[PDB]
Order: sequence, then structure tokens, then C-alpha cells
Amino acid sequence: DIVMTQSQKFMSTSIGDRVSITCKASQNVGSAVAWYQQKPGQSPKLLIYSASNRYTGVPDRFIGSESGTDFTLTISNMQSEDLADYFCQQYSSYPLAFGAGTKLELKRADAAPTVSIFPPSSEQLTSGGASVVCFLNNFYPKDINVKWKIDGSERQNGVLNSWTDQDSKDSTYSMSSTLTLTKDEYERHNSYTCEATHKTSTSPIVKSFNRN
Amino acid sequence: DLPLLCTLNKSHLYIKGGNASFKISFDDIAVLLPEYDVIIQHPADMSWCSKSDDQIWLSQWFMNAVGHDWYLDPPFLCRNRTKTEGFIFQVNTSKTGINENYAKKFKTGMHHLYREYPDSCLDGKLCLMKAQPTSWPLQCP
Amino acid sequence: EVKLQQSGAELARPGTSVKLSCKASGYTFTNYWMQWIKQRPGQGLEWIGAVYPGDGDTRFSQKFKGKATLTADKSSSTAYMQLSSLSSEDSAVYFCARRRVYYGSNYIYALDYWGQGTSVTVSAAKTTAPSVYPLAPVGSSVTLGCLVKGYFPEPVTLTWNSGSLSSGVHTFPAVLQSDLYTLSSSVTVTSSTWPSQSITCNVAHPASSTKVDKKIEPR
Ligand SMILES: *[C@@H]1O[C@H](CO)[C@@H](O[C@@H]2O[C@H](CO)[C@@H](O)[C@H](O)[C@H]2NC(C)=O)[C@H](O)[C@H]1NC(C)=O
Ligand SMILES: *[C@@H]1O[C@H](CO)[C@@H](O)[C@H](O)[C@H]1NC(C)=O
Ligand SMILES: [Cl-]
Repeated sequence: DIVMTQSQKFMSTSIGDRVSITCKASQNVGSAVAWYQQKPGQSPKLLIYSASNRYTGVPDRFIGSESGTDFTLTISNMQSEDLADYFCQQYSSYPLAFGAGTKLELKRADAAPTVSIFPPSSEQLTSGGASVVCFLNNFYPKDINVKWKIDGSERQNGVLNSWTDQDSKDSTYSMSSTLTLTKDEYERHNSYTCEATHKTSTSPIVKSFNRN
Repeated sequence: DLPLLCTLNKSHLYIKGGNASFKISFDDIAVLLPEYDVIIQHPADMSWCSKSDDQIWLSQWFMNAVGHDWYLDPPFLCRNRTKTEGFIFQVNTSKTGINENYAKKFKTGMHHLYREYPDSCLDGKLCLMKAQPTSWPLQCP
Repeated sequence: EVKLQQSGAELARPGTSVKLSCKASGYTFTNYWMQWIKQRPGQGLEWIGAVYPGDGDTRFSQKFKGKATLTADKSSSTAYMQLSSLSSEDSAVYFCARRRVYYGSNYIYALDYWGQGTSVTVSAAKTTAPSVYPLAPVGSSVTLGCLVKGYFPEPVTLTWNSGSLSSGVHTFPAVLQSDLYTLSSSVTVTSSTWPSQSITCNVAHPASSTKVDKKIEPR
């Protein structure tokens, strides 16, 4: 089978910049390569076919090019509406193969997360459950690591994480981390901590409470 | 008796022989693959390509006319006659890797077969010849 | 005009099967192979296979052999994809797209038209209403939260003060874990805003026909 090896999964860009996304075919596929654009919750749209031909209504700024088994999608001048996922594909032969995709995101100044911790609610404890919630809000860049510590011991089981997409207005990211225990397991420990590692600080941002 | 050959726009190639009439295309789409289709290593293997004696005859004539060596040259492919997608045979004419020698032999055969062979197979590029039925063009002789 | 219309969202128990449909309009159905593509949450596109409606011939990605069954009905211009022995890894959005039957060099052989996608969710859960928990603080600004747990299926509509408090809100995408969903939301307001003014989390789950309000009260 022919495999398409796409460049970087995430690319930070600025509006008006020239952006290049690359894809490498495992064998020669001639020029039988397509590029697709996809926005969240929408179907992918065909941008380029035959490596360099713009599909119907595709603007001039999308430039497809080829060199042997190396294929490139260039956005000559990135517009705000171009922030999206991009996928290369070979269609020379079955099985068709897609590149892993590249998401173009917007560059902005680094921002430390605002961290807030919440012990289980009175209502949840009444029902026998115990969730500890940590929000890590409005940070930049997107890479972040949250570690839960219970009495200085790292806890991995019972952690549920969720991340927002890049905010449309301020270009930040946010994250929610929920540690769920039984009320009995929760009452067997005192100190509950969520520690966030982000490039904005050389030491983790720590939010903590003691059950007792 | 001899099949009729035609070139329109110095790029679109055709061949007619009796009731059979094909368009000859060259591009990077590998429509057939040895994993799915009929491998042709002897002229008689073409009985599996079609129910039509005329389509089999014209395909064998073309391959003989370009100098194909049924036993020593790389085998080629056709779609099994039981499939309904359509008659087709495919020859690998890629001027690259292990196929280079055969691709040069094919190119020579095509230059001898067609008056002005407009060779579209680029050096080092995947290029596959697909022969498919078509109505004989109105502008052809 | 060319259109590919896919069937609605699927909810299925583990080990069962679902059959997705893609109805084609505005073109000759038999001149195209219908492609199927999978997209897992936050991941890329993965080609599954294709079906030729003329005789039902198929092409598959090696991974999906034994998982997907591809058929087509020429009379109704519909292609079908049956997904068998369903597991959590099958929860995804599935797209259909068309690709022309080869007929010379002068056609586009990329996937020019696509369906809108069909969501498949694999879970052992029955329709369950959510538990909604108000999260009061443990500066210049205060952050309040709302925790929505143990529900199925998606979606829930979460708002703050009936949607009148929209700035400084982060509603996180729901996550499926152990057959049930969890969703959370935070709201950040000035220290002058809360608790002087009331702030309530509103959660609607139409599948269970439930609407719950939880006022955030100081601990
Ligand atoms: C062309 O296709 C037919 C199927 O339509 C192939 O015939 C089958 O061959 C198997 C053995 O490999 C038999 O068990 C089946 O009974 C055959 N089916 C029918 C309908 O005849 C045939 O072999 C294919 N031709 C080539 C050259 O591969
Ligand atoms: C070949 O001849 C048969 C009748 O013998 C006819 O049905 C068929 O259409 C002919 N082929 C073409 C392309 O005309
Ligand atoms: Cl432009």
C-alpha cells in the first residue's frame, strides 16, 4: 500500500504569512495527489487535485506543488478564514491513503493559565461521589500538562480531561481536569493538588486544598 | 485487415479493429493492480479479459505491434470479464526503476506504431497505459 | 446539483452492528465508486474502503476487513456501510464521498463531493439524565463552575443565567468515559459581580426531557 507522510500535526501561523504544508509519498504516485481543507464539524473540501490544480472556486493563494515524491501545499498569504485542518491524499491506486493532517493555528503572545480548583459539591457527596475539578483557563501556547497529586502522591486513575479549541477572539486555549473518586476513597486522603506545567513558568502552577 | 490508428490534437490516441475500438490513455492512475485483476503472461490469458473475440484480438494485436514479449517482458493486467465496470487492459510504461528497460521498449514500439507518438510518460514518473472501449471519433480517418 | 445525503446519528451497544446510508442525487450513480472515510474525535481522516454500484465490487483498507461491509442499491442510488461487532474504537464520524470510475485522463479522480458525516457512538448506557453540580470557590476576579455528570446521550445545552452571562465562559466538550458523559463549564466574573448578583448554571438534556438550574452559592 502507498503511505502519505505529512509534515507537523500542528503549525503556528500569523495572518498574512506564507505557510507551507508538506507531504511525502512512500512510492512514486506521479501527480495523483489531492489536498483537502476541513473546518470543525464540516465535511472536508477538495482544494487541489493532480498535485497543482486548484479545484472550482478555490482562491489563488492556495498553491500546490510537487517534486518527485514530495508534495507541498502553500498558502501564499494566510487569511483569517484559512485557520483549519489540511490533509494530503494519494489517489493513484487503491487503497487510497490520507496524510495524518495539519491544523493551522494562530500565533499570539504567551499567556500563563488561570488555575482554579474546586472540591466536591455537598450534593455530589450526598449521592456518594467525589469529583475534584481543576480549570486551567486562557493560556497560550496550547501545550500543557496537568498532574494530580493526592497527599504528594501522583494520581492517574479517575482523571477526565477536556480541552477547548483555540478561542476565536483572544486566540487562547483552556482545559478542564476532573478527578473522580468514591466519597469513601475521597475521605481516605487529605491534600488534593492539580499542578500545571506550561512554558510560561519554570516551576508548576499549583492549586491545592486540604479535605480536613 | 490491418487495424486503423488515429491521433487527435497530437495527444489523444485511438485504435479500431473490426467491431472493437479503443482509446489509449497514459497517466498516473493505476486502475488495475495484480492483487485484484487478471495477470497476463501468455496471449491465451486474455480469454479472461472479455467475452468478445474482437476485443481479445485487438488487444493481442496492439501488444504484438509494440513488440511485447509475452513470456520475458513484465506481465500486464486486464479486468476479469465477470466484472461489470468495463473492458480494460493496463500496461506499466513507467520510465523508472526495474520497469525502465521495458518502458523504453514500449516507447520504441509506440513510435513505430503511431506516425507521431506524443510521448507523455515523463522520466522517473509513474505512467500507466490504459486501453478502454470508445466510439470511433468522428474526426478520425 | 450533486448531493450526498447521509443518515442521522447512531447510538449502539457494544458488540452490535449499525448500517449507515449515503444517498446520491444529481449524477449517474453507476459512474462512481462510493468511498467511506472515518474520523475519530480530534483525529485525522482514515480511508475505510469503496463500493462500485454496478456489481457491488469492493476495495478495502486492510484494517477494516472484518469490520466494514459495503453495499449499494442502484435503484435507490444509495450506498451502505455496515459496521459490525461495535467497540469504543468505532465511535467516530463517518463520511461518504464519491470518486469517478476511470475513463481516460480528463476527469478528476480526487474526492470532489462528500456527505455531511454520520456520528456513531458506542455505549452500554440507556438514556440517563445528568447530575448537575454547582462549583463554588475553594483576587480581582472569581471563577465559578458547573459539573454535569453521568448522562447519555449527547447533547446537553449548558448556559449561565439563561445565556445572559456569556462573556468569560468556557464550556468544555463532553467526554465519554465508562459509557457516560461528563461536561464542565467555568465562568469568570469581577469580584464586584459575585456573590452580590446571582449566578445559576442551566442544563437541558432533551433526550431525558430534563431541565435543571443550579444556583452557585458561597461554600
Ligand atoms: C475471473 O472471475 C471468476 C469469478 O467470477 C473466477 O472464477 C472463480 O474461480 C474460483 C477459483 O479461484 C472458483 O472456485 C469459482 O467457482 C469461480 N467462479 C466462477 C463464477 O466461475 C476466475 O478464476 C477469474 N479469472 C481469473 C483469471 O482470475
Ligand atoms: C460488437 O458486436 C456486438 C454484436 O455482435 C454488438 O452488440 C456490440 O455493441 C459491438 N461493439 C460495439 C462497441 O459496437
Ligand atoms: Cl487569494
